[PDB]
Amino acid sequence: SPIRDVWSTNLQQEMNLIMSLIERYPVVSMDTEFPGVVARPLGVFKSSDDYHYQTLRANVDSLKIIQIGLALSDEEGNAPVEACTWQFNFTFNLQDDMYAPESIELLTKSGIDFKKHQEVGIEPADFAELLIGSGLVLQEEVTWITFHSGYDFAYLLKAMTQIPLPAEYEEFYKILCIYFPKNYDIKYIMKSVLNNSKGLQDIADDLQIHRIGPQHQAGSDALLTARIFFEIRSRYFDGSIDSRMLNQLYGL
Ligand SMILES: [Mg+2]
Ligand SMILES: [Mn+2]
Repeated sequence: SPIRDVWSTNLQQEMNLIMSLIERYPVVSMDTEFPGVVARPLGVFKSSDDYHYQTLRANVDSLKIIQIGLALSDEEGNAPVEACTWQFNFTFNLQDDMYAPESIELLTKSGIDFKKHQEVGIEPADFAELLIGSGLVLQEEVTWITFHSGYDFAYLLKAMTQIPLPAEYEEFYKILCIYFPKNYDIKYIMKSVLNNSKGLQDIADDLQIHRIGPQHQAGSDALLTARIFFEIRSRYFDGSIDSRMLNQLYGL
């Protein structure tokens, strides 16, 4: 299987395998899945970036993460033969937890098993602790890759710090750059730079990238993200991503 699914029962084993690989495959692609958006930040804000930060901060703080996908690559885009992508399935309770009914239905139709998440779902606290020690974060050897990544990284900071997210955005970014000193936001590149508005799969399609796995699942999406990035890096940047785009976050 190209996607290695991770639950509370094999978390430890799976992280070990990733720690064994991270030095040879130091480009980490990520996607997340949460229970949608359930509320908007009231009032008027310092800017539009500040409206966005508070929308994100409000949502991350209160809504539990459901899946995180991590796809490893080396500096020229090769996946480990061991796994194209990992999919960490976190703990989640349908009657007890908060969420948009629509997101849940979408996820269910997407292949999710909310029964198994309630049972053997992973605790974000445990995963985050392993992540901090993994060599994936806090290391500039490792590049992180994501699509629209305030949310992806907020959910991470959330679990690693174990405290509520920063009040002002400029702090959120200071911390971000601590744990992920070297990262590319694909949305920022496709949009802010190449003036392409299209979303992940649309971009995936115009490039004819074969999707491995179901849509709307973190593992398969993180993989798609990886492949998109490398296709983009060769097609339009001739092999080298302009590093003026390093650490640039779309909409912040
Ligand atoms: Mg997604
Ligand atoms: Mn995403």
